[PDB]
Amino acid sequence: ENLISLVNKIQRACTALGDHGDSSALDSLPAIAVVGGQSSGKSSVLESIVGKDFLPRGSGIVTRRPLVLQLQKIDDGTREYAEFLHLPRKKFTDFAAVRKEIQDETDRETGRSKAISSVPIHLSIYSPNVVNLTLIDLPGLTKVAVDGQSDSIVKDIENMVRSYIEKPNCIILAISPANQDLATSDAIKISREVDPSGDRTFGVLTKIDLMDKGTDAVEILEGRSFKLKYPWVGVVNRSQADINKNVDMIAARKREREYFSNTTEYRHLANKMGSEHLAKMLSKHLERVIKSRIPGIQSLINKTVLELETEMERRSAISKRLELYRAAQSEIDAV
Amino acid sequence: MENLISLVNKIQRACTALGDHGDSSALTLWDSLPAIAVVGGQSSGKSSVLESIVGKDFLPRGSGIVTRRPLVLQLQKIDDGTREYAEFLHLPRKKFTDFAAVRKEIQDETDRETGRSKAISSVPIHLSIYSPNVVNLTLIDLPGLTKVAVDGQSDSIVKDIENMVRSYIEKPNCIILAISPANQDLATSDAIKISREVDPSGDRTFGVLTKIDLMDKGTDAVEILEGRSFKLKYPWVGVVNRSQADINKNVDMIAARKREREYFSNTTEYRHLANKMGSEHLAKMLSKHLERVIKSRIPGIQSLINKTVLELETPAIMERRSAISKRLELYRAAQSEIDAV
Ligand SMILES: Nc1nc2c(ncn2[C@@H]2O[C@H](COP(=O)(O)OP(=O)(O)O)[C@@H](O)[C@H]2O)c(=O)[nH]1
Ligand SMILES: Nc1nc2c(ncn2[C@@H]2O[C@H](COP(=O)(O)OP(=O)(O)O)[C@@H](O)[C@H]2O)c(=O)[nH]1
Ligand code: ALF
Ligand code: ALF
Ligand SMILES: [Mg+2]
Ligand SMILES: [Mg+2]
Ligand code: NA
Ligand code: NA
Repeated sequence: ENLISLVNKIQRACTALGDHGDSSALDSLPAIAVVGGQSSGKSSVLESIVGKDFLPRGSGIVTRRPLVLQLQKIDDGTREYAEFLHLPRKKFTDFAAVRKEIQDETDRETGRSKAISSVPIHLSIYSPNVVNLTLIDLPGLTKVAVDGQSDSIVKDIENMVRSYIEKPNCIILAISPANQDLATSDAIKISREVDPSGDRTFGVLTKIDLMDKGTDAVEILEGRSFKLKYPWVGVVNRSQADINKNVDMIAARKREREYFSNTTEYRHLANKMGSEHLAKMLSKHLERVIKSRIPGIQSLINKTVLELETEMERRSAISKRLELYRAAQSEIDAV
Repeated sequence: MENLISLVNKIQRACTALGDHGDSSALTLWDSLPAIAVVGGQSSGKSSVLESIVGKDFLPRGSGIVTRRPLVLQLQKIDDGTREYAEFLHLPRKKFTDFAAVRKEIQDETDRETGRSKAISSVPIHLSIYSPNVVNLTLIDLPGLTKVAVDGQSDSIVKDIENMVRSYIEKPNCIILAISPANQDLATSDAIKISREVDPSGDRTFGVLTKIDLMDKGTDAVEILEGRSFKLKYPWVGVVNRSQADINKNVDMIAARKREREYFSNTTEYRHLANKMGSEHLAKMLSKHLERVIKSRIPGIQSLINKTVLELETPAIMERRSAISKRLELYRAAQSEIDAV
């Protein structure tokens, strides 16, 4: 946005701004939700896509509640800020303090005896560099249960995640790590469970820098091995050591490119992965979702003509219309 | 491992048997089987652990489905027939002396019968290894559990692997080596998952934590190993098997045993744990736990001592002396395994 906001104003803001309000039903953008095993790097991937560090990452079980994020477009007031449902009248401008608030509110309802809840935390990020969009961070799938956590926890997480991911209007980010065999991927498992067609599922390969010497991801990345409707995108997020070093997101971006480029087995694929390519890819995908709608250029044509003697009338109405097409035709090859 | 379980299994039989000819007994079997199975998710390193336990390289490994069929190995100590060889049930009167080639035969026989390269089969491949140096045990290599299904695979295969593994695992005469990779979160462990199922008390289960050398920087396994993160009935044992690059350059068991013993005692978080890590330690922990099993048949000295004062109390008659000389040299042995374990 980048690409996607240009498209959005081109109607929703500036040129569907035309005459509405006579039974026009009805621009909902589908959510994007991360799924994958416990500690596959979901929170790291989601941050990267939003472009700022604001989600607790690490251990261990760290995301223990669904975190429903709504990005919100703002009257280009250079006034960027975040705000929680559970804390009205409180605005943040330091995403580290948002990150910290996410951790406290999560503790509030659980404890370091490591239980998960299904009641979401709601958070909004206001920005003129974003478009209206819900994003969803989720606790990772486990197989066991331990520390002290409930005995039921295993499928409680399985339903929580299923509860979001079921909805057809949900883009699924299936996060699988490259240091386990794909056959063992909880994320590939679940994203078949709910979206057999694999139609709204993008696959993300994390921890490529963590592979056993003698192995490499080339076969998965290059769609050789397990094949998806969309090409696998590989990422290198930052390490646990990098988390205690408080390495920042701009450093991690560089690092990530000093891997896909400086690694031999990967170089010929570099211009096609990293979190940035993934967000582009995500961008290009939802670009198609609203364009699919633009065959409402027929309801532009609805009026226009069948106005031509509706009484002069308005060469003015048929001036908006000119200017509507102006826009709904000056957004041709965005995808 | 063998050593002190052969020099106590042998310090018997030459006791119970070659003495307690109190006829009409019952009956040296059952827990003179306890099979040992490796379980865990695909490629968590089951085969590597198993051969480390046996002591010879003879099982294929990788990276991708490699093990695709149960491999039941009942190993054999010989009449000091000091000549190492093995034989596959499926091709009899065939003796192998090349172990690198026994390995080749496990794959071929797997390929021949699975059809596809990623297909599995619950038809066990029966192997025996003859070497007068290692005692009488059954070992069972098994395909790693998986979650999805890749490539040229069935579908139910997820359930087919679970079922197959579960079948050698439900039976109580079975030791589980629950094999868990350290570079994943223990909460996501398939090994631990099924082990705790078929063995809730955790009584016949050993936790093996592999791939400790692959841990992401800024994490280590000390908490798991000191028994703080997931308590088991027996201390966790960490191993470092050969990596896929080692395999590709054919690094051998001696160099991998050297490697491992250098890892633990050289990396500073593990140094304090070193000599309770390593597959050689695992094998020791295993033999000892078998020792306890047998040693738990020796309130049998009581099914002796009966034959005693019930005869120390009793033209050809007093001949006795001998069945008492023998049932007192059984004390030479069954009283020379005393402080063992
Ligand atoms: N080295 C490396 N570490 C990673 C990568 N991705 C995630 N991690 C680490 O994985 C652990 C869990 O990451 P997190 O984003 O919280 O995963 P989540 O529980 O799925 O949300 C942390 O210790 C991260 O440092 C990666 O690509 N490379
Ligand atoms: N670096 C490292 N690699 C390992 C370790 N254990 C196993 N591997 C690798 O993991 C892959 C699977 O090993 P394998 O013995 O076949 O495990 P299995 O398939 O469960 O029987 C091979 O590439 C091994 O070299 C370890 O401790 N460290
Ligand atoms: F272990 Al997490 F989100 F904290 F998968
Ligand atoms: F990954 Al395997 F036997 F090849 F568990
Ligand atoms: Mg998380
Ligand atoms: Mg195996
Ligand atoms: Na985590
Ligand atoms: Na494997």
